[PDB]
Amino acid sequence: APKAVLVGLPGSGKSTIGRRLAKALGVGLLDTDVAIEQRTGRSIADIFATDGEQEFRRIEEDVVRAALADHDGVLSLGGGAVTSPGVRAALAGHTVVYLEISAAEGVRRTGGNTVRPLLAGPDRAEKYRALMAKRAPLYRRVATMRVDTNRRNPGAVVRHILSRLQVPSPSEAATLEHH
Ligand SMILES: Nc1ncnc2c1ncn2[C@@H]1O[C@H](COP(=O)(O)OP(=O)(O)O)[C@@H](O)[C@H]1O
Ligand SMILES: [Cl-]
Repeated sequence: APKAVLVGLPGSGKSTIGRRLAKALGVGLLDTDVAIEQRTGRSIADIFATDGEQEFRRIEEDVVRAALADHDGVLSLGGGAVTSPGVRAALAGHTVVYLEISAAEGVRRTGGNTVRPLLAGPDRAEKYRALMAKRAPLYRRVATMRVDTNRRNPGAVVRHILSRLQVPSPSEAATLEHH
């Protein structure tokens, strides 16, 4: 089972923290969006367009369940995986690290806001706020550790997670005595 499953909004650091945490632990890194494309030979966009969001979520859930069973390192989850009740069920018992971010920081870290085509319509920042409103309660539900990334740099985020993921060695005493 994974040492940590990372969840959070776009820009929260799933890729950056995934890589740095996996490096610090000396473990493998799997990202579920990448794994979907690798397992299907279809792009994420193509699956959504052709099959619809529900079938995307079906394929995603199967990939997530496989990774939770088979992967021993760091796993990062696609943003929408937690919308599936079956993914939330599958996660229970795992170490699930929710990388928290504000809307303004998430917008900044994903390339900034956009032009607002109509005064009466949304911009990117508003769409992001909506995503946050729908997703954040689900990440809070599934989490076993929550880490604020707004004012911690990646190294500080990784140190914070590491400090809460420690594994005592049952062979510690014998290693001092000999090994
Ligand atoms: N804790 C952090 N502090 C500052 N910048 C960060 C932090 N985490 C990620 N970033 C930056 O934000 C951007 C998006 O990070 P990324 O890891 O791609 O997010 P995600 O995979 O969750 O969308 C990258 O430019 C990355 O360097
Ligand atoms: Cl800290």
